[PDB]
Amino acid sequence: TKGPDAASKLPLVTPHTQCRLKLLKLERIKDYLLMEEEFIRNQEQMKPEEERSKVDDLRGTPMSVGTLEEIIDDNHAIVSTSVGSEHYVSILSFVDKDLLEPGCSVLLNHKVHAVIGVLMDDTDPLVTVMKVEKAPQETYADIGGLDNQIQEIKESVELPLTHPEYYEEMGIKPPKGVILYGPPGTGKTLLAKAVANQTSATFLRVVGSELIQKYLGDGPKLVRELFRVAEEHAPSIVFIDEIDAIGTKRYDSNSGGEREIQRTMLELLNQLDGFDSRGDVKVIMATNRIETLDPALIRPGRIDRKIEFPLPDEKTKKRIFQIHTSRMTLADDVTLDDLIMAKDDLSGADIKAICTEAGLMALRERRMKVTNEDFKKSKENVLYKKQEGTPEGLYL
Amino acid sequence: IDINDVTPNCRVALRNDSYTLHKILPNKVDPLVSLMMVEKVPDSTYEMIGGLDKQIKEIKEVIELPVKHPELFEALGIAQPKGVLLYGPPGTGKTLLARAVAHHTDCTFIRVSGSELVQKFIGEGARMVRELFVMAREHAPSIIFMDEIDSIGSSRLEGGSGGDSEVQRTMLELLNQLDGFEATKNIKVIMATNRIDILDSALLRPGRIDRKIEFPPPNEEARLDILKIHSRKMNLTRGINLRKIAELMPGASGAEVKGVCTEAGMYALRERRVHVTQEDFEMAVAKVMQKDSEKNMSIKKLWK
Amino acid sequence: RYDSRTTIFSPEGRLYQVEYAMEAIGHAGTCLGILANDGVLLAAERRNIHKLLDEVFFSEKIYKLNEDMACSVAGITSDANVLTNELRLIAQRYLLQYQEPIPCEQLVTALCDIKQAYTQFGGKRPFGVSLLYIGWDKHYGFQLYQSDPSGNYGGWKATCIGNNSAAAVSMLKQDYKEGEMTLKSALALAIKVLNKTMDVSKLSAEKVEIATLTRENGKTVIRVLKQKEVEQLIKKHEEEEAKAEREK
Amino acid sequence: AXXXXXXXXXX
Amino acid sequence: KRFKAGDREVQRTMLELLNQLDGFQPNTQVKVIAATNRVDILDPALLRSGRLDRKIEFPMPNEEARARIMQIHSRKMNVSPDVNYEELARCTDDFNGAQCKAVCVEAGMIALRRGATELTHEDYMEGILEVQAKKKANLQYYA
Amino acid sequence: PIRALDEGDIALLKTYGQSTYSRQIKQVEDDIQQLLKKINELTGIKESDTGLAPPALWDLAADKQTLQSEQPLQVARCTKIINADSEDPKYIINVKQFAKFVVDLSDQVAPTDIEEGMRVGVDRNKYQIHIPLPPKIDPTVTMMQVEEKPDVTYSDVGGCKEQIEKLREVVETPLLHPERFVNLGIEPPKGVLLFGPPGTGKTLCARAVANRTDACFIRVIGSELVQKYVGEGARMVRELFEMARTKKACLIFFDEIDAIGGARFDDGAGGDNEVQRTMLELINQLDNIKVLMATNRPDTLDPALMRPGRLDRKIEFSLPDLEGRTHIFKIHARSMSVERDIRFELLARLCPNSTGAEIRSVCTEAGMFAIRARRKIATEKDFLEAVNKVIKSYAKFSATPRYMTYN
Amino acid sequence: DVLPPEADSSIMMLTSDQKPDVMYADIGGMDIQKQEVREAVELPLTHFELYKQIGIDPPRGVLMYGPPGCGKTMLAKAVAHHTTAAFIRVVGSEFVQKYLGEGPRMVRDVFRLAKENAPAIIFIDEIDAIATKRFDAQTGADREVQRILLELLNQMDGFDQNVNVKVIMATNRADTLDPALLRPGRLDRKIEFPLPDRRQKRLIFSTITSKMNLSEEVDLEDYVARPDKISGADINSICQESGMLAVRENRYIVLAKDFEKAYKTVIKKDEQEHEFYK
Amino acid sequence: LNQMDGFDTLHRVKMIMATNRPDTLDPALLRPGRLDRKIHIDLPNEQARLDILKIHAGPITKHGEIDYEAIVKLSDGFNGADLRNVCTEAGMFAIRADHDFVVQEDFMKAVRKVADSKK
Ligand SMILES: Nc1ncnc2c1ncn2[C@@H]1O[C@H](COP(=O)(O)OP(=O)(O)OP(=O)(O)O)[C@@H](O)[C@H]1O
Ligand SMILES: Nc1ncnc2c1ncn2[C@@H]1O[C@H](COP(=O)(O)OP(=O)(O)OP(=O)(O)O)[C@@H](O)[C@H]1O
Ligand SMILES: Nc1ncnc2c1ncn2[C@@H]1O[C@H](COP(=O)(O)OP(=O)(O)OP(=O)(O)O)[C@@H](O)[C@H]1O
Ligand SMILES: Nc1ncnc2c1ncn2[C@@H]1O[C@H](COP(=O)(O)OP(=O)(O)O)[C@@H](O)[C@H]1O
Ligand SMILES: [Mg+2]
Ligand SMILES: [Mg+2]
Ligand SMILES: [Mg+2]
Repeated sequence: TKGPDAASKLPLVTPHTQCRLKLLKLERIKDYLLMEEEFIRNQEQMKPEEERSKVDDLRGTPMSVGTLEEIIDDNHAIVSTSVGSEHYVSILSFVDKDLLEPGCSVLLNHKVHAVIGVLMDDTDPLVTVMKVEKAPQETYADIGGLDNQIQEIKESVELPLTHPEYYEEMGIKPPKGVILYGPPGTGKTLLAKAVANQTSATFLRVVGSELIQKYLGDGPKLVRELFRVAEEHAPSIVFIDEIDAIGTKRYDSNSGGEREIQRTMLELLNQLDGFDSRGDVKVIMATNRIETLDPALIRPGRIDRKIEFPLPDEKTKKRIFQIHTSRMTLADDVTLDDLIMAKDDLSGADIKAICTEAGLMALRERRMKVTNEDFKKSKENVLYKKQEGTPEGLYL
Repeated sequence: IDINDVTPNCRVALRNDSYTLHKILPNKVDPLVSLMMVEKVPDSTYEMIGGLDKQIKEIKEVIELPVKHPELFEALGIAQPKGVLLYGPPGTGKTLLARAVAHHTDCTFIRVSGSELVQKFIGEGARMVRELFVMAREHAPSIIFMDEIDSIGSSRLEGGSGGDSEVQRTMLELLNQLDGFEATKNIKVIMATNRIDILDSALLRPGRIDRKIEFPPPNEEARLDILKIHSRKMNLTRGINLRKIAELMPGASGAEVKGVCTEAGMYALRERRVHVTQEDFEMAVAKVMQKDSEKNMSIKKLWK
Repeated sequence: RYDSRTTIFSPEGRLYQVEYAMEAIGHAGTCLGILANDGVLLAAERRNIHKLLDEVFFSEKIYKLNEDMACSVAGITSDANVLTNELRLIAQRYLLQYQEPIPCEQLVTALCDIKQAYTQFGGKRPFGVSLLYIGWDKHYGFQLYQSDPSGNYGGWKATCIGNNSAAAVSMLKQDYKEGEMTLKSALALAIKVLNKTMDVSKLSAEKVEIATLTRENGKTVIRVLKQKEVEQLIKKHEEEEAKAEREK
Repeated sequence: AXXXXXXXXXX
Repeated sequence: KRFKAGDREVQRTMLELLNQLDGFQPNTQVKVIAATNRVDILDPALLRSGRLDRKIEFPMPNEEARARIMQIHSRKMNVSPDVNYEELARCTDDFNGAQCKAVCVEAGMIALRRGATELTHEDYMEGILEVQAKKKANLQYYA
Repeated sequence: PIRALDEGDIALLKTYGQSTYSRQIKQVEDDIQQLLKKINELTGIKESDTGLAPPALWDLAADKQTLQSEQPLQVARCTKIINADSEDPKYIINVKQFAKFVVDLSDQVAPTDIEEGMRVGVDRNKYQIHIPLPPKIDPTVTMMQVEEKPDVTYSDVGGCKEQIEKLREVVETPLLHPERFVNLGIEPPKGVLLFGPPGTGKTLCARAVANRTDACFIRVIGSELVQKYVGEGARMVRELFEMARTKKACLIFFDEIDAIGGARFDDGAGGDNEVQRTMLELINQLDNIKVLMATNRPDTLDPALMRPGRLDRKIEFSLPDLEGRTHIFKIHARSMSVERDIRFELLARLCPNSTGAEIRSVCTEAGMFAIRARRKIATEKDFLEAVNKVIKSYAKFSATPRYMTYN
Repeated sequence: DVLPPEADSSIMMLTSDQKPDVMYADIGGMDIQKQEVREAVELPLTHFELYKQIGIDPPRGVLMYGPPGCGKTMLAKAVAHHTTAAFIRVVGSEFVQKYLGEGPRMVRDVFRLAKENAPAIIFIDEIDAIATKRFDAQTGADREVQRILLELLNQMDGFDQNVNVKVIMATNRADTLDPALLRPGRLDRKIEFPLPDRRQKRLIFSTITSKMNLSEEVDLEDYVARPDKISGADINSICQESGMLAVRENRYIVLAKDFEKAYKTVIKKDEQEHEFYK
Repeated sequence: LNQMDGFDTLHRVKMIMATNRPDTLDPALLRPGRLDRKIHIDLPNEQARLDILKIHAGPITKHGEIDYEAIVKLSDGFNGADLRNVCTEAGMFAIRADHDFVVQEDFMKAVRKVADSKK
């Protein structure tokens, strides 16, 4: 357990009004940053052998990496070369006959194959990029409304790590695995990007299409790797966004290609709740269509809390507006209620386009102050792709 | 070599015998996801695009303005519009406004058109789009222009025996790449389609396709302009009223208008001339702008 | 999908077949009736105007139901005949039973129930015919009624159905006239609306069809203006059109 | 009915 | 049937077998017999002239056959002398012979849970419900 | 008339009205970002130690010796013994991927030590059999067997007493008392294929059988049996079953059989048939070794693999009846901090047609309602609020306006 | 060294030994149609100076449509024997390959092959298989037929404009085709091949028979006047089988008797009917 | 249809596409150089039964005389494929009985076996 390799977030500078309080706080972050660079650089310069040097001479360069398969004697193991062959190499003294485990990736001498070192942390480049290093920059205060949905997603991924006493003092096991579903543009991924900017646990991410490799076993083996790293790195959250790509309803497909995707779902379906129960690895799926996921992948036990994200309500839509018109410069005549009240199913991604557009309709008239007409026009210009589709005047 | 330059996923070159690293080498982009990068800018310029003086201006607030001068948006406090969906009846200029934005862009203009991301091997369509938005970031600012988006992004059908499930998994990638967990900086998409109702609602939600620019069939003052941009090189006689030809062509697509110009010129090459008269046109506005009738009174009076 | 029978309710509660039917009216010819005091008019379009077609009725789209009731049609030809047949039979029964003309609205309700009744019992296809009604009564005088395939009706001051209903209905709004709806203004607008609603310009007289209903000495003459007067009508609008170009 | 099919690649 | 994919190894195996089958003529003491449960996927080449051409047809057994089939797999058990195997066949339809054995094996088990030695007729019937996973519940509306 | 922003226009928009700290502040933010980028690179490379042993346990002088005298030996298999004269055997050895060679022993080995078929070590140069090797113990298969007994006991599996009893007569009873299955001569079903709606207790009745095994329980992953290289799927199937016959009282549990048990179909133009030939190497294998299988979707299994010649017994895990749901509840609530009184019988009738797991989330959500509001005792009122969110909230629409028809 | 590329016949680029061998005079009549095709797929390669002198870029596609058996493919078989470009024939069904992403890629390989070996003519015969009006697809099959038409549309007139790659297309329906693939720019000239009138039938008869040995009493004008609406194959038929009747009787000269025996076999096409559809 | 009357190469190969239902076949398929000659092959000719049996019967040793005529009416509407079996199935009857066919009594039952059991 290497511990949570949490993201690296620089502190936050607020005020945002671009006031001197802002400059000073950025300077303070810069000052320590300049200071911190000083120590790193001044540590190599200020900083100005006969035991390891002998070891590196026995190893030589380069050093192959094959898979250990059997420890025949204490000083002999069979190592399979990187091509799938086998070899009855010799186990030298410097290697630790403890870390040497069947399945471990062993460093092999190049000329005379002989175990020389055990290469832990051999996680694929395809799953070591899945780890979020630079934390996203959208804090829970950037998400407006969704207080009922946020709390549901904060009692499975944040609270169970800060106040564990509550849950274990009551007999629950903290809910682990939440399916964020709802219409497109409601905030599913933003709430996810917000748990990464608050959590202190390794936040692996996927896109539900990354874990479908072409090779027959490349697929199910990347998932078995991702949940090996998430478990390895202690507190972790695996965010499989757009889960609909891999986990759709199983069916008797007459196409081998489609029988390998399902052979990857039936791995994510067993790497979550199957024999040999999990450790501490929460999973946050997202999907705009919960009506096509397999009844098993969202069966209570793997996805315990199905957070439903409806289109914004009138009160939320008014809070959504301010979070995106916080940095804008509205004139005194910009009374947002004229646009919010409409019965148009204005999603939360629509609201940020009625903000980008109403700010660009301002440059049209050469104004950095958006008046009230700049929103009326923008609402129409931003509200297509949905036109108007409904019944005729049948119902009274 | 300073080890600080060896980031994961580099393409270092190793010596022939002792396997020592001795160069970082240019980074690897799949052989097929690299032909998609425009190396030869087309030769369609804005002055050849008539009638679309509004759309060309609405499309520069997303392709050009946010890239050239981002400081305007930052101070104004509004995010940068990202994508544009140029829909409209076929033959209006949707792929003409695109070749134009490629002749004046000073921004790597990648071109993924139709079924170029639909690969037989599963999990390869998703890979190409991954490497396409990586070659569009290391070379940013960039403009991905995906023509015929109906091919890869039609509404997501229920997974079953018969249903697009691999062009779907690559749709759910582009869907995530544009507005996903990882924000994208300085990449813009100019999808161009004909049917705008058959795309999935995630691909027409603001945040991925901000402006949805419509390209309607040209009006009379638009057909006239089109008839003048494609007959500029023609040896027009005197008395060749390009407006009367235009007035003879109601709802004429816009690429058909050029068909009158190629056909009006084709009626001359069969006669070995270089000058195209009016009757050479009016006799050609009937050929190119031809129609099919119901050719049945039985069906045609079904509806009173 | 739940569009197999006219009696199946979609999960959202929409009788799809009725949406499919009334939406079907779009393929039909355009009929409009304008606002008018002391009158109201119907203007239809003869969609099929081929040459070899002998004109014998002159009223392919405007029917006279009662001595003081006229209704156009926009929809299926077969269903239009059966509804116009059932309409008249309903109106004349009312005259026989009450020895008093059927007061307009009760004519629409009688037909609307017949049309709606199809939208309830299975095995009968929803009447795909909307039809404008104009007329007069002793109760409210000149009235306009817009029937729908889904049975729902409604009084109207100016409406258009069928092809380009949207364009006609909006413009009838754009220059919508309340109170000041003299017949002459109605005629000018009616041809005026057909000018853009009807794709083919010049509103060639034979390609248009106007029938007006007036209360003359308590006789209620229902008129179907002949080509000659339309020509001058089209000319009357035609002359007015040129004077508008002076702006340039 | 008519079924289009994808495919993997046994290395 | 057939299908550079990685099945160009089994294809060599078939053509090899295809080769030898036609290699030797009849009149020999090398009579061949091959068994398949899905004969709609076999190559037509495998069954043309000098290869397995006289094809043996194995049906899903009939009712009389099922009564017999359920007997052979019951001899080694102490089934009661009053077990109308015929009646069992009537209740046992669309049953492949193997399933016809499953009833026998299940019949013995069902007796076990009940702590009996001889398998009564009822035990056999309970097998005919548990061989197909059905769970017999006394539904009320019958009486 | 969307006038394009003239260069004269741009200059003013960006300077007129600017807050005097704008250029400076935006400078500070830009400085930080580049500064952070440089900061990582100077330290981003973190040493990944390579598993060297403590300095005390080194023999570096002798280590140079092993690398110098001892030589790498390719591991091969003797496929035949020609026994040319019974005095010059001329063994044929398979180098796995390299090739098949007719080799002869180095003098060190004994002619009688290399028996046909046993793994034999060869020399890179001439391929003379230098040393015999122990039979192959698969690195993956060996890890498969559940070395740590799962903690779930049989008292945690509720509402499936007749389904557990049916399993105990195939997986436990014929393995602890092989005398009731002999007296009547009934052949023990040597495999059951647990099927049921997802989340009814298939894998819990699997871990439960593991906690009381007395056998060697092998948990077949499903993923590992589908390998990239052709054939390596079947090679694993054999090396698992082979690892069972060697053990006494071995149980194999193929969880999620759908992975490698799909109905066959000719797709040879692709790697799918690779997986299918791995099942046909499992169908042959199946038909003291008991086999279990779990499949939430049995209909996708090959008819051949569900016949009563391979899977003699098919236990159906149905949705619990009421007398079992009140029992599934008490099993998961025995550790909850509930108020003594809870009418669990009542909570069983509010979860109609609910699986054995959604009963669990009702117990897990019940507390979460007791944690949201700071009550350390999860009272009954919470559960009804729980059954509204876990079961009802996702059951159906069936709402008041459309439910005022039922009274 | 840079070895010469290899794109000789990847998609059946017509080799010097696959010339169809049908001269223009062998095709009969089709005077108007031949010129329209000869004006977009043959002339521009040779006389490109004439096109640029008038300011019109030469038409780039032709879509020969008309009733089946009327000689559409023949004009194409010819243009191949008479072309200095690289004819590349591809039938419509050749794109419908299974393995989604193999069909659409075939289109992207045809226009790549033609682009490299330019100028070239790509003739997609029986285009009605892959270019039927796009009715919204709701299954993974009509979706992959639509991915082919769109990949067809995108290379013909798309962001990557090709130089000197003319496309000849032939279809027997001419209305089922998607409106985007009939828009003046992709398939510019929509030549029609109508059933031979009383005149083209004469020219057709004079070219099929001018090689056959006809006995002097065979007045081909006795059969070219019969009102029946025979098609071009039927005229080739009424002649190819006419001689086969002569060959059976071992006679080395087709006589007038056979043509009438032949003429009643290639035109009684009802036969079956059922008499109740009339 | 294309691969027949098709640009590529006209070729010298021939096709014998045989159907069971000629009304179904599309018109283009029956043309001069695109598949001609609608040769009809009805159930074995009345006299053929003899010839077919003649060509398919003699091989199997059978000294006994043959009343072929009765076998002909004993086998009306016979598919001919059945006739091949008739003699062969008779050989199985002979394979039991003894080793030499010396009786038509064999074909009679053989005719039945290749009728009721061939239904
Ligand atoms: N409730 C909200 N409050 C504030 N911003 C919101 C809200 N909902 C959505 N947004 C805005 O939506 C933008 C993008 O939407 P988001 O990423 O949340 O969608 P999503 O759930 O991932 O959608 P999809 O189904 O397309 O994947 C964010 O930048 C965020 O500002
Ligand atoms: N307004 C216009 N002015 C000049 N040329 C135009 C105009 N509209 C269309 N064209 C011409 O019509 C031809 C048709 O190609 P165009 O770029 O219009 O593609 P499209 O049909 O709009 O879209 P797609 O290629 O995706 O089907 C081009 O040569 C284009 O220049
Ligand atoms: N009937 C039940 N009784 C008790 N606990 C149950 C029951 N059903 C599910 N559970 C709980 O759920 C866990 C796992 O559920 P289960 O074993 O049914 O999964 P599964 O059937 O393998 O699902 P899938 O078939 O989709 O993989 C159990 O360990 C237990 O905690
Ligand atoms: N005008 C003609 N001149 C010569 N042969 C013709 C003519 N019209 C038809 N034919 C005959 O019919 C064929 C025409 O091919 P056709 O059926 O039109 O092809 P497709 O249907 O693929 O376009 C020629 O090969 C020739 O045998
Ligand atoms: Mg998302
Ligand atoms: Mg399980
Ligand atoms: Mg042809």
